[PDB]
Amino acid sequence: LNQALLPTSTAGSLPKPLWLAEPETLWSPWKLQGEELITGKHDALRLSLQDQQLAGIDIVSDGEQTRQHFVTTFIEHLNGVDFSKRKIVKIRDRYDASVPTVVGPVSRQKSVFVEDAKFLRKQTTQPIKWALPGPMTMIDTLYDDHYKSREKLAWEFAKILNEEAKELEAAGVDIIQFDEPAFNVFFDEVNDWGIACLERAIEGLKCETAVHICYGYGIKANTDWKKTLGSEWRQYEEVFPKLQKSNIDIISLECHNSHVPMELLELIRGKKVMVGAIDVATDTIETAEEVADTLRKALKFVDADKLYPCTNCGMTPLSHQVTRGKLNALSAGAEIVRKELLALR
Ligand code: MET
Ligand SMILES: [Zn+2]
Repeated sequence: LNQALLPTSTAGSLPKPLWLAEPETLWSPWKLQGEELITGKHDALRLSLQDQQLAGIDIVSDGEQTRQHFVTTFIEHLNGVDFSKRKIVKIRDRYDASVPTVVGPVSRQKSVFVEDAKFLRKQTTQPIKWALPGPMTMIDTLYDDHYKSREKLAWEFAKILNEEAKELEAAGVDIIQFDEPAFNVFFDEVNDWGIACLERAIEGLKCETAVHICYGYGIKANTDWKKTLGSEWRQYEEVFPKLQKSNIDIISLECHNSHVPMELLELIRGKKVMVGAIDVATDTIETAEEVADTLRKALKFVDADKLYPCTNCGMTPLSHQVTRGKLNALSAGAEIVRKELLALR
């Protein structure tokens, strides 16, 4: 039996084993190749699942253990993409990254994560949440040397995502999450076509869908950026009204230690809300009570049966020890509030 009230989850990614990849980095090269890597990825999935279960996470992910990066791995499996043709581009309208190049017409040929999801589905009866990159974030994490159009390419990616997502649903995934950190930047594009591309990505799915929009991984570039954002981070106000009208079921957001006004959650009243109650941009471990405090504040704007305690973003850049402490705090804080709501203490 699954957790009916305040079920916990994370944004998706968790640290990989030392023998599989370099610690505490983004885009780590794989330390195994060939059949050893095939086995290692699945063993890492099993170990990550166990870590999530031990920490009391109710809705589990792959720990993103089988991918190098939450955006570029998916892109690299597509036709029309040159994996080893790298360019430095400014991503998120702000900072530089080494990204793959679109060299021709894009298409999905073989499935990407479906065999992984079938494998994970056999390991547990708990709900499974699998993240894919959203169409906008995809076009913002590559160099387009063919379409020469963010919108045209994003449309093609929406179609491809829909194919992958539908097959992940067939594999038994319960929640398909689309990672759209780009939505906290490109407001005009979100309004003109980003929502439409997200709708195309989710068309015909019967499982629950989520969109994740945050202020990024725990890296210096982002913590520096946060220091410039002022007293109120109101980026969500630009996109929440349209997300409210969309067919997305769950909105995953950053909240803990942020300056996002909590009353912005009223704009999505009726949606399920994955409320980030863990700051993945500090190594300081939250107390259970600090997590509980964020969840209590969120209950002013979200019905208890729609509140999904979560992390502000993924944890692949953190150490295993920090991650363990944070996930334990998340589950412990959720339980504090769950017990209050049920008059158990
Ligand atoms: C910068 S958005 C990253 C989201 C991704 N699903 C993760 O958990 O890492
Ligand atoms: Zn994020």
